[PDB]
Amino acid sequence: MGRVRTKTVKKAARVIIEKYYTRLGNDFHTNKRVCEEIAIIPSKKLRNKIAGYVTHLMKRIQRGPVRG
Amino acid sequence: AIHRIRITLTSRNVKSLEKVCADLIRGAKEKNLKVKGPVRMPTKTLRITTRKTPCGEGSKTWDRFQMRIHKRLIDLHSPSEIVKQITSISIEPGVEVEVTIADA
Amino acid sequence: PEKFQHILRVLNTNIDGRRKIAFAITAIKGVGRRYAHVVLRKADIDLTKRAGELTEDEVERVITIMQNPRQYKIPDWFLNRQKDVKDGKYSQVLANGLDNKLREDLERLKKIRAHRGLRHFWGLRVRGQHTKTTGRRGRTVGVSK
Amino acid sequence: PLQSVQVFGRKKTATAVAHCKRGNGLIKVNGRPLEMIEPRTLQYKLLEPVLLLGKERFAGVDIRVRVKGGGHVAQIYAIRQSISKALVAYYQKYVDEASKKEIKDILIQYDRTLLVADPRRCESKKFGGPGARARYQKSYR
Amino acid sequence: QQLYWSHPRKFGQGSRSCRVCSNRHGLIRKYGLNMCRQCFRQYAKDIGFIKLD
Amino acid sequence: TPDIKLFGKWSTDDVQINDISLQDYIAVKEKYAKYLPHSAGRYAAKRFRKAQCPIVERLTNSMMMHGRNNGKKLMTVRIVKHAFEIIHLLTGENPLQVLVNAIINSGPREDSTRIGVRRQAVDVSPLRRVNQAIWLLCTGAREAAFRNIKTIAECLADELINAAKGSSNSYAIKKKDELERVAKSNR
Amino acid sequence: VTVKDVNQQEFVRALAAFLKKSGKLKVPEWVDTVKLAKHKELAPYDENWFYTRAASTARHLYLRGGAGVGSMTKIYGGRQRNGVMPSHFSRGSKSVARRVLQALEGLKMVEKDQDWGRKLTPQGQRDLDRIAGQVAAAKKK
Amino acid sequence: NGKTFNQVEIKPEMIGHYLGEFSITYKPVKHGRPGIGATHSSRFIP
RNA sequence: AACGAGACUCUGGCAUGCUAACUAGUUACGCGACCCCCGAGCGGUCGGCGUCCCCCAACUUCUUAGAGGGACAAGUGGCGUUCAGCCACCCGAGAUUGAGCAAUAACAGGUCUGUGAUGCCCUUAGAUGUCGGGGCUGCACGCGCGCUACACUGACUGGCUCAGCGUGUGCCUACCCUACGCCGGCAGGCGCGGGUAACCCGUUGAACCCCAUUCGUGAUGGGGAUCGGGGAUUGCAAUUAUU
Repeated sequence: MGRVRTKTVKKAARVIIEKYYTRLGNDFHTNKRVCEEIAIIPSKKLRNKIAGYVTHLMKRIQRGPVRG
Repeated sequence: AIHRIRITLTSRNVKSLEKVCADLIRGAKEKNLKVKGPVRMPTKTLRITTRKTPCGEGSKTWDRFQMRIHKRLIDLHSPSEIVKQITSISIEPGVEVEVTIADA
Repeated sequence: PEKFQHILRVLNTNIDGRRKIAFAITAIKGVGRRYAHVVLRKADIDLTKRAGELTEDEVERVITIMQNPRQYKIPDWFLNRQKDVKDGKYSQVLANGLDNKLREDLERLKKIRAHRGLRHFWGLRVRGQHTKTTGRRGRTVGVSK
Repeated sequence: PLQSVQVFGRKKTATAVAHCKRGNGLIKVNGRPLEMIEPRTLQYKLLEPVLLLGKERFAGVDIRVRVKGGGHVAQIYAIRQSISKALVAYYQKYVDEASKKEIKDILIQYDRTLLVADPRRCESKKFGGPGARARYQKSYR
Repeated sequence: QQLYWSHPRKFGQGSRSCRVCSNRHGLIRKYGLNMCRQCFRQYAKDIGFIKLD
Repeated sequence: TPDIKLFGKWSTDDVQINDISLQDYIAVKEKYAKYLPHSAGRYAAKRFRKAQCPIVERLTNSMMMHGRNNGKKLMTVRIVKHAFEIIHLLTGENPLQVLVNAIINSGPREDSTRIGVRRQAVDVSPLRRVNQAIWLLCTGAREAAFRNIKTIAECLADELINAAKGSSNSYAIKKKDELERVAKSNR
Repeated sequence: VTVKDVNQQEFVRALAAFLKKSGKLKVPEWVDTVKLAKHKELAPYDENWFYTRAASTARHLYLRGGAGVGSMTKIYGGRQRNGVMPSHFSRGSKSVARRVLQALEGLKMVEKDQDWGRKLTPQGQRDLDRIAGQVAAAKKK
Repeated sequence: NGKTFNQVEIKPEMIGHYLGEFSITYKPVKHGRPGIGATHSSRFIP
């Protein structure tokens, strides 16, 4: 199968959260709309993967520190 | 007097034909020529399949080449003197344009 | 039933009186499935009965129709000898007459020594076939000296 | 009012469209009674919805079905889906939504593919063999 | 000079040859191309054919 | 009313499964009652999905086999249909009871795995017991019809009736009693 | 009752008996010797085959009019076995189709129509719907 | 014949045949013993 | 930090939401026409059947094809140095669709018979640069890729009813795809129309399969190699048999 996320996804998600933490939340369908206006992303299929890992990171940041 | 008069367009590339065709509709609508909207005909595909090797040695691989052709129709209700005006602007890209004086 | 005779002799050949009549008479050479049906259709015989159920005058009606097709209006395009080379006639050839008609054809080709006659004499394939890989009937030969 | 609906069903390349309207209980496929579609080994497959729901639910409407494409068996499955999908769409528009739920639940508890399509289509052939996965023979000495 | 200096060439591999290089083997008659198969793979991009699948 | 479906002609409610290891793998009654042994269902897509297929359709799939018969499922539904009509005349019993008891008698319960002419005895699972039973009695019906005036509909009825009583005239019982004899020598 | 309301195989046998009882349909002299199509191995089993061919042909012209001799040879086409080589599709005899269409025009059941081809008359339409009622009544519905 | 002329006396039984049917383009085969490579076992090592 | 991987491009499955069609359809009626009475009931307003025919009717569900939408391991429960991830399940058209393109470094791999790509060597008027005939097919024998079968889960003779991808008047080079009518058992022949193509062949009446009949365990009505005689079509020419 394999669902592991490549460094192009994981680095873009971290840089979005460092700059726009106050805009983001737990709803994937709202995060998917925010990430489309704060960044230039070449593909719809890449935009969905970035908003997915951003949604995973927000639910971690609500519990404690993330080292990056 | 007026006629019912027909224009047809053809190309390989789609998105240049879109901008050519949209400009023909605008120039007709602003002059009230009662234009009938773009009819999309079925797409046509040409195909050629060849061995890759120049000499007949090796494992038996093939190349699959194709070309696609796109076609449209628009109909106007107007004099023969003014299709000659509107069928002369924005036509700069590699698109065929052909017109016939009665087909409706 | 009538316990009637169930093997019968027709043209110097034996017929089993036990098959359907249209498939019993194809034991004669020169009479295939296609020709046997048309002969019984002109002879006014019911195809449903077994060959041992024909009467003595019914077999004589079939035999006299097989030997003279053109007088009972069987077409010319049906026949197995067309414009016979030596006398120009149209007919059907049967039984031991078919053996001799082929025997005369192979000797006629050999006497003038045409290519057909030489291939028939040397025992090789007569029509257009290749001979490198098919029709093998000898023995395997070893490479040793 | 005038009171009618048009809906479709599919399998492989076959498509069937059913029109139904306020009426007395007629059902036809290509102008023929559905008791007389040719592969009668499968006659219980196109009877399934009316045998399962009962004829009292069909008594208010006349249904006419048209079908083309695919082969003999794929068309029975297209006809079957068009009829059961038409009745629930007619009930949704013109009667109470509480009665739509009875129809949809009884159909799906017997068989999916009375109401949802089957997505399977052919694989394309590839060079070096007779089909999609098979390959020609290999030899060495 | 001879009066019989040619033989009929109205069909078969004697009639036709490549438009680029005059060769007679493996040429393409499809859509009016009349190129050799090795000359076609060389000019396919300029003629306007592409591969996608 | 629609809670009882007679498979054309034959009732399912009176059927019984008498081996408790197989009740989960022989699909009969309730949601598994249908009018015909033919569906387009996607049973191949996951490992145990196979166990939800009605047992009369599994018999119908395994019958369209031997090279010249691949894909011919409409012919294979009428073989099963005419076999069940002959079973009812010979026995006086429900044809679904004869099929269920033939499956319960024919599946082997010990077998020997291969390790180097050398073998070791092992247990057989209930899914492999029902898979083995169908293949053995389809093979028994197929081998008997190959040069006789007997139709395959008559041979499939004879094979199921002999298996439902364990007579050892059937192919399936001789092969089961061979596999368990060989494995008993490899303990 | 219309031709679309009855099972088609005994409709062909009922219509074949009506033609053969009338005494008006003419037949060719060679009806007992022809092979009926290029791909057959033997002549037909029934002496009455020409009346059955005419009855089926009238039923085809009712459902899809405007046919001609070429399109009738595609309706009666079938597979040819080529001995040791693979099999292919093959068309029917042209002379049989042309003489069957000319025999139905002599009964006033058929016309050559505008544009090109042939169709049933109102008299032909009447005689087919009259036999469809006889086929339905024979089942005591 | 492709290199020589073969003479024919035209008998009346030859009527309707081609002239080329009586003058043959090859010699009938008669075999010499098989050589190296003719069978899989025939292999040579120095 | 760079290339390969992945992303990327084409393709399959979903939209009764958008744009809008006499080279695509449906529904309906001003209606008009043929057939049947089987139908509450008449031979009817009203019923049934239609690739029977107009619309200066309404429209886009079915066909075409442009723009956007949709899926993320996103939701819930377990397991994980509680990270990275992995397993089951709900909801859903859908929780692995299938191809294309592809790195650094190699091989005495194949191709001079693809080329007006090419070095060196050979030949060059009794030519290694055009016509006539023959061969590439020759047959004791060994090997490779395949087609048809050994039958009754079949073969034969009738009847009924369903596809999708494509190609089409050759620009030197001289040929295309075919409806309809007539003659012939058949292959085939004559006449006369349409198509440079969503327009004509064409609603592309495909085969297995489906329904009824005959045969009866017999190298048999399974199998169709080998070989005799006759008739058409291509072509300048068919014998070593074009089809």
